[PDB]
Amino acid sequence: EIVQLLMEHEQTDITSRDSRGNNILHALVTVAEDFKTQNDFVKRMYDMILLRSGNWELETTRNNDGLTPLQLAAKMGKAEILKYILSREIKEKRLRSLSRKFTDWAYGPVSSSLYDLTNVDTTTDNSVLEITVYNTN
Amino acid sequence: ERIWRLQRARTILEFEKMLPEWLRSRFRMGELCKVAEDDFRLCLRINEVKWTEWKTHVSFLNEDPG
Amino acid sequence: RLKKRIFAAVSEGCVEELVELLVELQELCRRRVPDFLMHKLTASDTGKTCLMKALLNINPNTKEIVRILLAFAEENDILGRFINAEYTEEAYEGQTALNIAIERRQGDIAALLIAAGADVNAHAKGAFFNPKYQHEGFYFGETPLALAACTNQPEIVQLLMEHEQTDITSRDSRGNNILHALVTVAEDFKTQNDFVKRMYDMILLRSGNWELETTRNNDGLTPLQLAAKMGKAEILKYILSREIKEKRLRSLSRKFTDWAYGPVSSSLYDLTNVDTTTDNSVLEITVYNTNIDNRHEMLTLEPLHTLLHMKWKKFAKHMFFLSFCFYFFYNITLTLVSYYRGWLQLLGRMFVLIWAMCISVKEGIAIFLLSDAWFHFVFFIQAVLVILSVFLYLFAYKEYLACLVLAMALGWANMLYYTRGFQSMGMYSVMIQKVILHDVLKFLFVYIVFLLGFGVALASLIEKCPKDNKDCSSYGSFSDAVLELFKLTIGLGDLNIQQNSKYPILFLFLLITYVILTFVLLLNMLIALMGETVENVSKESERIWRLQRARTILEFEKMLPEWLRSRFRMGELCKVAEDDFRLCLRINEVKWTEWKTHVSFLNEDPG
Repeated sequence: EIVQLLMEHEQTDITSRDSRGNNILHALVTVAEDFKTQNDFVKRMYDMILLRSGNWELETTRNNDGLTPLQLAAKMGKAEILKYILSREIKEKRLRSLSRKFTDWAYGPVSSSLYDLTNVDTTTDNSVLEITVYNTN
Repeated sequence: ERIWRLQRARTILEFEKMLPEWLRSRFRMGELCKVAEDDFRLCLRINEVKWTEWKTHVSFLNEDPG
Repeated sequence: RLKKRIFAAVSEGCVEELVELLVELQELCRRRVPDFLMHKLTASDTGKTCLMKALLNINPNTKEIVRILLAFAEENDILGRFINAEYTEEAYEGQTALNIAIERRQGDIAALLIAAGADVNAHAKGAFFNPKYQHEGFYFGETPLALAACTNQPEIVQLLMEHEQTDITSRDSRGNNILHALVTVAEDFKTQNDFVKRMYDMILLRSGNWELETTRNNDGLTPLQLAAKMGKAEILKYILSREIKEKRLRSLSRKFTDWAYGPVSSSLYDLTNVDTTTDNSVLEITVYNTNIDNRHEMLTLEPLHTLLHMKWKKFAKHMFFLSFCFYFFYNITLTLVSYYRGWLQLLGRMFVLIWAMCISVKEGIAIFLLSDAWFHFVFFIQAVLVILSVFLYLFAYKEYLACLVLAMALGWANMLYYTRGFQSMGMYSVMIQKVILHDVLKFLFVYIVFLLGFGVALASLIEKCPKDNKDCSSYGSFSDAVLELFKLTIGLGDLNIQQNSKYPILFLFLLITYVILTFVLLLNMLIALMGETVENVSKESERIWRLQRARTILEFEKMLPEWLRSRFRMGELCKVAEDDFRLCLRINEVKWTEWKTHVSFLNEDPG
C-alpha cells in the first residue's frame, strides 16, 4: 500500500540512485533471499514497480560497480529473482514490450516461445552467462 | 549431473573465448525477431508442449504457426 | 487499398463501424459478381478469407463481426463458397474456418458456423497437420471432430456427433480414424491427467458398433494394436478391460462378470486380438517390441499376466526344463571329450556334432531376424567353436584343442541362461546382467588405462641390461611389467628394492601409488556404486525377469506344431450376447471394499 502511495505521488523519483549506485531494483535484488525464507514477496514488488513505471530505464542502469540489476542478480546467488527477470511474460498489450519472453506461435498444446539473449548470450563484455559460470563466490 | 553440467559449461565457454572474432561471430546463436514496432532483438526459440492448462491464445507474435 | 482495410478492420475489431462502412462500400462497389467479391474479399496468396483472419484474432467484439460477415455473405449468396474456403498453401492446406474456432476454443462461433453450413467433414492435410519430426507441428488427426476431441472440448464433440451429417468413421490420409488419433496423442497421467480415456469412452458409447475399433490404418493396425505398438499403457488398460453397465451397449465390453455372490466374483475377459491366435496380436507386440522400454507396466495388465502364467503352467515350463536337460547332457559330453584328449568317442562325439549343428542353425536363423538377444550371439559362438574344432580334428592341426576347451568353458558360462526359469535365481541373474553393464565396465576401462600407464612407466626404469641374468632384471619388455602388476593385485608379485633399476626410490614410489590408486580408491568406489545400483534395481528386477521369461514362453509357443499348438488354446467359449460367442479367459476375484447389488451378470447360478 505505501509503495503505491509513494509511486502515485507525483513528486517521487522512481529512478533515484543511492550513494552505492543502486536504484530501487538493485535494492530489491540485494535483499531477496529464497522461498523458504521470504516466501517470495520480492518478485511481486519487482513486477509491481516495473509495470508501474513503463521503461527500460530502471533495468538498464548501472550501479557504481557497473552492473545492471540483472547482472547483479547473476553476481549474487539469487536464483528465484533471476528466473523471474530472465523469463517475463507480460500479458497486457500496452506494456508487453517489456517482456523478455514471447510466444511466437501457439496452436493447441504445441507452442513455440521466444527468449531474449541481449545481456545473456555472451556477445557483451560480462554477461549473465559468463558470470553464473565463472563466479566462484 | 548438475556438477558435470557446470564443468562442461566452463569448458564450453573456454573454447568460445579461444575463437577468432570472425569465426566467433559466424555461429552467433539465436536469431533476429521483431517483437514490437521498433524492437529487433536477438532471440532464442524453444518449442514446448503443455497439456495441463488450456486457454484461447490472444497475445502472440505470428498468426500462422510455422 | 480496399482489402487491407477490411483484413485490418476484422483483425482489430476495435471498430465495427468502419467494418460496416467498408462493407457498404464493397456492396456499392459490387455494381460492376459472386466470384468477384470472393476474390476481393479473400487473400490470394494464402487463400485466407477474412473470416479466418477474423477468428485468428479473438477480441470481445469478434462474435458480432462474424455475424455481420455471414449475413453479408448470405445476402449475396456466396455463403456456400465463403465458409468452406480453405488455405491453398502447402503447409496449412485444408484448414477451414471451423478448425480455427475449435482450435481457439470458441463454442458459440463453432455452433454458428455449423448451423451456417460449414463442412464438418473437412480434412486438413498440410505439412503442419501431418508432421514428421514432431517438435514443430501438431497431429490431431485431420477431421475437426478429432481436433475437438484431442483438445479436450467435450461440448463441441457432442455438437459434432449430434450433427446428422458428421461421419464418425472417416479415415484421414494416414489411415487413422478418430480412435487411432486419440491413441497417437494420449501420453500419461502425470502429463494429460487422463482426459483421453474419457473421450475414447464417450465416442464409443456415442456410436454403438465394432466398426471403429475393428478398422485398420495404412500400417494395418487396429487402435488396440496401435496402442500396443506405441507405449501407451493407460489407454491400453482401459481398452483392454471395459465394463459397460448399460444393458443396451453392454455388447461392446471386453470384460464381463460371469457370476458374483457376495464379495466373490468371477469376471471374464476377451482374448480375440490378444491371445496370439492371430497374426500380430497385442501379446506378441508388447513382448517383442523393442522401441518402447515401457514394457514393464505393459505385461502386468489384467489378461496378459494370466495368459503368460497359464501358458507357463501348461507347456512352456516342461519345454524349458526339457531344453535344460538336452543342453546339460550336451555340455557334459563336451567336457568328458575335452578332458581325456575307444567306443566312447563314437557314442558321444556324434551327438556333440549333431546338437551343436542344431544350436548353430537355430540360433543362426534367430540372429538373422535382428541387449536382450545377447545370448543368441553367445550360444552361436559356442557352436561355431565346437564344430570348428571338429573340422580341425578331422583335418590335421594342433589348434583344435584351444577351440574345444574355449567352447567348453563358454558353455559353462552359458549355464546362466537357464536361471531365468526360477524366480529367486532369475532376479539374481538380472541384477548381475545390470551390474556388468552399469558398473564393472567403467571400472575395467579406467583400470586398464592404469595398467598400460604403469607398465611403460616401470619397464623403462628396469630397462637396464640384465647382464645375461634373467633373475637380476625382473622386468623385461612391456608384457612382463603388466603381468607383474597383475600379480601384485593378487598378492603374488615380488616387491623389493631391485638391482638393475638405477632409480629404486622413484620406482618404489611409482609402484606404491599404483597400489593406492587401485585398492583404497578405485576398487572400493566400484563397491559403493554397486551398492547404489542394487537399491534401484531391486524394485524393477522382478518385472524385468517377467519380461525375459515372457519372451521365452512365446518362443516355445512359436516352435510348436500347428495341431499341438491348437491343442492347448488357452481360454474357453462363452456366450456373451445373443449372437456373440468369443474365446474368454476366466479370472476369479474377491473384493471386500465396495458392496453393491449385482444386476449386470451372465449366469444367475454361481459355479
